[PDB]
Amino acid sequence: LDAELDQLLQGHYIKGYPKQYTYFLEDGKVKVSRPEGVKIIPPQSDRQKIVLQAHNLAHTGREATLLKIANLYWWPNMRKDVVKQLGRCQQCLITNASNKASGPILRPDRPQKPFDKFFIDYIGPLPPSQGYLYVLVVVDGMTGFTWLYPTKAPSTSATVKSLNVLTSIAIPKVIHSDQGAAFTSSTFAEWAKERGIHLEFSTPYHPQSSGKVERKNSDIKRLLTKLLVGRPTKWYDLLPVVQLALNNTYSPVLKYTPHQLLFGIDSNTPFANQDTLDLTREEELSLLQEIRTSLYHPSTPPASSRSWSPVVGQLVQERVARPASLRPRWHKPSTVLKVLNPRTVVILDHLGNNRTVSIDNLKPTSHQ
Amino acid sequence: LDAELDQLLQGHYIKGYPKQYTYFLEDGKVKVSRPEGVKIIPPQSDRQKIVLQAHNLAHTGREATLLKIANLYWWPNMRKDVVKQLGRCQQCLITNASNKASGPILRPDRPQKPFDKFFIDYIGPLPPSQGYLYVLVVVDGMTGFTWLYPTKAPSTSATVKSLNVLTSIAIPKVIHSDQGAAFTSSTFAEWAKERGIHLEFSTPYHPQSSGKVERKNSDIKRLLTKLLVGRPTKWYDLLPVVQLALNNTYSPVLKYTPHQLLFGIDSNTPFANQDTLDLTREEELSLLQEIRTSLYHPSTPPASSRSWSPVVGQLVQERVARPASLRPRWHKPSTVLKVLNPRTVVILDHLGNNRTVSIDNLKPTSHQ
Amino acid sequence: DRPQKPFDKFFIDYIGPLPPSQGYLYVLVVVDGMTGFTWLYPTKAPSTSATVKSLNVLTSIAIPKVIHSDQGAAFTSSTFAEWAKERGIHLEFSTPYHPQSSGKVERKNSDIKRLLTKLLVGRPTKWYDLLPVVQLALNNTYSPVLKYTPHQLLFGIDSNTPFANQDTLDLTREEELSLLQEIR
Amino acid sequence: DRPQKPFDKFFIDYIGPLPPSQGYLYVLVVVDGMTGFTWLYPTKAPSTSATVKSLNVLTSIAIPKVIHSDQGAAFTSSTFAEWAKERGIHLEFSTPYHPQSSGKVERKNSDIKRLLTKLLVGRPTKWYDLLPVVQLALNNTYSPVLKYTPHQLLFGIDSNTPFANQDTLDLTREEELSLLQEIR
DNA sequence: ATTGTCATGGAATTTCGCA
DNA sequence: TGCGAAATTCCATGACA
DNA sequence: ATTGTCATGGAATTTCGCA
DNA sequence: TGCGAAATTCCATGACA
Ligand SMILES: O=C1c2ccc(O)c(O)c2C(=O)N1Cc1cccc(Cl)c1F
Ligand SMILES: O=C1c2ccc(O)c(O)c2C(=O)N1Cc1cccc(Cl)c1F
Ligand SMILES: [Mg+2]
Ligand SMILES: [Mg+2]
Ligand SMILES: [Mg+2]
Ligand SMILES: [Mg+2]
Ligand SMILES: [Zn+2]
Ligand SMILES: [Zn+2]
Repeated sequence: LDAELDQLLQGHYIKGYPKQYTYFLEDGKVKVSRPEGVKIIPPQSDRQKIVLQAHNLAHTGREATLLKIANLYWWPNMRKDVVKQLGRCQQCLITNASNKASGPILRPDRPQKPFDKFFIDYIGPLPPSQGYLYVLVVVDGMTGFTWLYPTKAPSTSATVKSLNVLTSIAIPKVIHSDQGAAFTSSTFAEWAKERGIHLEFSTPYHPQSSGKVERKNSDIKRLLTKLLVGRPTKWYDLLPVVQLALNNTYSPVLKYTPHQLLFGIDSNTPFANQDTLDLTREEELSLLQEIRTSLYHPSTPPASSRSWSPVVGQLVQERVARPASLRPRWHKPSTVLKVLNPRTVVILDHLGNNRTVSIDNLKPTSHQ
Repeated sequence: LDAELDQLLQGHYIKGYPKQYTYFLEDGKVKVSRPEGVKIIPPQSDRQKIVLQAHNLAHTGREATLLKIANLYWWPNMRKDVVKQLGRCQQCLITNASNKASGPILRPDRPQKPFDKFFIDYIGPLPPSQGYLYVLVVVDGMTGFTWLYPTKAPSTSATVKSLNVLTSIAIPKVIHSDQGAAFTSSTFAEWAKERGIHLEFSTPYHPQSSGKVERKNSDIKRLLTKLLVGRPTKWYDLLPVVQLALNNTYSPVLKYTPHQLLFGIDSNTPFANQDTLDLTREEELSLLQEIRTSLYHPSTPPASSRSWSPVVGQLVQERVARPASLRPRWHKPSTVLKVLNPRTVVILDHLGNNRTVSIDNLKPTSHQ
Repeated sequence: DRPQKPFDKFFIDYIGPLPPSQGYLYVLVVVDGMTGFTWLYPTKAPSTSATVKSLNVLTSIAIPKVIHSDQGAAFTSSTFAEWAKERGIHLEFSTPYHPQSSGKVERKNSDIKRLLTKLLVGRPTKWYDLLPVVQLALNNTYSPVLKYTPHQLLFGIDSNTPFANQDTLDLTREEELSLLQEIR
Repeated sequence: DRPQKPFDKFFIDYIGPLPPSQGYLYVLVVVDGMTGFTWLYPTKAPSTSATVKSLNVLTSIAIPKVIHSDQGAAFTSSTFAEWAKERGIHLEFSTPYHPQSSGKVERKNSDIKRLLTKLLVGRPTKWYDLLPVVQLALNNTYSPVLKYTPHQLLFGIDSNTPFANQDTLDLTREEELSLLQEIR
């Protein structure tokens, strides 16, 4: 503070104050003639207060804060002090946006077999058709084969009714869902334990994680819309049609329809493929086993030039889910406990709980 | 049709049916042994019906439709017929998504002078503060200098009250706004003609066009949020503070605050810049004229690898504004009358009106 | 002549009336000829209407080239014919009083009747809820003649619910005793 | 000593009471010393409270180093002093009965009084709505002594509303006749 | 008849202090 | 005429009912 | 304790028919 | 062993409360 600046005025050299400048006194204050002009050099014991008043004018970041300070002051390594303050401003840390993108998305392996993994989800509310407002959508991971059920609500109870009917055909090893009320209930947990079905949940507020079924939702709405053009939106009666229509549609990249991936032979639908007319069912089935293993699988895309990837022990902040008007979009900083994979982490959260969270719902806390 | 295929069966060459294949008859139908298998060659008079039944199963695009047809049929240039049908399917054309991006954005020149152009807009509804729910935001194009007014509604009448107060300072040549109810009313038109102010409107549903003010809205909400952290959202009393705080904040790229761009000298606010303390006001003003003309101006970014740009007379479709559940997201095809600039067009619309529309609210009609 | 495939032929039939369960009285039985895969639908009557409603569910999953049946009223109605023609399904009838399927199918239909009976005793009223578990059972049952279950032939994979206990299917002395008493 | 700048000194004063217009009785007058730029605020009273409310609007646009005033009650109150101290504004008073500004300011204040009078005749009740147009007039008026209008000195540009008719500012024989009659 | 914008904080690049 | 560190500039990211 | 996906239609690239 | 055209494959774009 005053020891340093005293020591300076008498022309002896202090580390950080370049020797080639003349450091006078005037109006009771230490000054210096820098090429930009004459600036006051405050004592070190004053600096934090100054940086703070400058930052507080509009809660500005590094440069915009520095430019205020530089108007009146100079001292060695100003930005280090500015940055020290930014890293401690609660208000800035939880309100500002990130400017680092997520690391590139994972492309999980396709389930190996039909019934290994189901992805389920609700669409709706839709315009009321026959008293029905929602659709339960069930998508077999491996095949894409899809089942549709009209419900009155997206409830556990309507889920259970529908899946009792579906599972008459087969029991899946795993059912993946998002964290909707209907799937996370204890009743639904029981329903699945009762059948040796494992329940797997998306990280919260991250529908991409149910990508398989969400994407099928798009096709379902898109075909429903086309069929309803210029008619009243009476969709209930079309579910069966849409289900069958989609289950028998080719994926151009795969060259197979979901029905074919499931059964290895077309049923009596229009334009049935007849290429295995001469094989025995058994010959057919082992051609299907071959087709199933050799399907195109996409790869992890290039990282963007400014992504971040979570490191164990890093300070990171979870996005507020449904942030009120004029309230911060981020939670207080929290720590990465475990890196589950490069897009998924466990954090020690804003209360004191463990949360498994998508990297897309996180930012790295700025300034460390 | 039958002339062609008859002519063919007897082994004479028809253009389009390669000679090296054997074209027999069987079960009353013309067939051919192609490497993929034996396929029926329908008569030409049957083809449109076939392509149509195949397309109609799930309103599939080119490949997915072709793959159905190829299961049973072969003929010369199948995809040309498939594409002919896709270009005539109303339902597909108005429901499908585009897969061509817009051309790169324009960066309009900065207004030359303060008061040349105002950008105005509403923020809200906000949580009620003193009976107020909205904020009128007025941003001087050239300087960024911003005025804030709390209103009870985003009405013409509250706009006029506020602008009567603002224009006590100066009258702007132009006021740019979006097409909100408050700005498009005949009352507001009169209010502006009365003062020789020209009204300029954004293309509809395209807030980027009010980018100048929208961007300032972000800063306004962001500073309001920080100031309100852990307090009840009593924002009315902060407008003045926020206004002044922002008008005196540096833009790191410019190295000037909006107040400086407007007045060429800081007022008695904290950390006032003092570099022109020794110039006469007149010397100061011509330094300001110099500073104003030399400000950083950004440029049109690279086009994405798959953008389109409108050509006069092209078929294009305007995005439906607020599309009902299960209804098409696109309007019927319409024609580009005039290319106003490469991001703006006049089209002969879905009724019979002329509409000036942003390229971002258009897709090029597929298959021509 | 070409080998037999799944969806080549569905064999359908009604079983009932049964004691009412959740309002239902009958079971429409559909068995795929090639695989022996069974689907079961509860109905309120052996009518064309109930058949159509039920087959509309199934035929939105897969459509048979041929439906085979006895000359039941529901199946010989002209509505049922119109329905089938609409879906390009050929209808096929066994001559009256002489019901013929195929050994595989007959044996399957037998298993169904027996397994039903075994569970509608003790709880003659709770069968509606059990139809799912019955089908899984029937479809994960090993076939003597083929090396495979219907599940396996239909989907070309093992099942997550194998029924490793090829089961009794016969009535214990207790069940013969309270079934020969309840049906009196 | 350093040249004079805008915001160096604001000169403030009350004009009134006037006939009520939209509920208002007075005008707070603020004139920038360097430029002669004028801001006008209608108030209901010459109180510290009305002054503060009005200056809070102005000082959210720009803050003067110094406010100069006569020893009016509103300005010499300790609330008004607390207000100014809070904003780092030095307060400055002319000695009682001896009001001094600067020639530029005095002339400006004169123009304001005269131009007001000229418009509050015929419509002594509609002045509230006219305050905007008065300011534009005053601020786009050519200054004999400087080559420039206040607009130009404040913003360093020409204005989109120049008042090319350096105007009468004097009362026509009709207005002297119905002002020497209405004020009786 | 019109048209994106700019605070942000790591990283990349330049300039500074000294020799 | 060159080094290590500070300062400045660059610029992708994201949010403006 | 978990993780994006895939129809689409121009363009780029390969294959086909013929010589 | 090479050409012009058709066929196939590539892949950016955008939408799944
Ligand atoms: O925002 C939700 C959402 C929220 C909660 C749910 O339970 C749920 O099912 C959904 C849901 O489908 N989306 C749509 C969506 C938006 C953006 C990207 C993707 Cl992949 C996407 F599916
Ligand atoms: O969606 C609107 C909108 C709609 C209608 C209005 O009248 C209006 O003012 C706005 C508005 O501010 N946004 C927010 C917004 C969304 C996406 C991009 C940009 Cl630049 C952006 F400003
Ligand atoms: Mg959901
Ligand atoms: Mg969803
Ligand atoms: Mg708006
Ligand atoms: Mg807006
Ligand atoms: Zn802050
Ligand atoms: Zn279509």
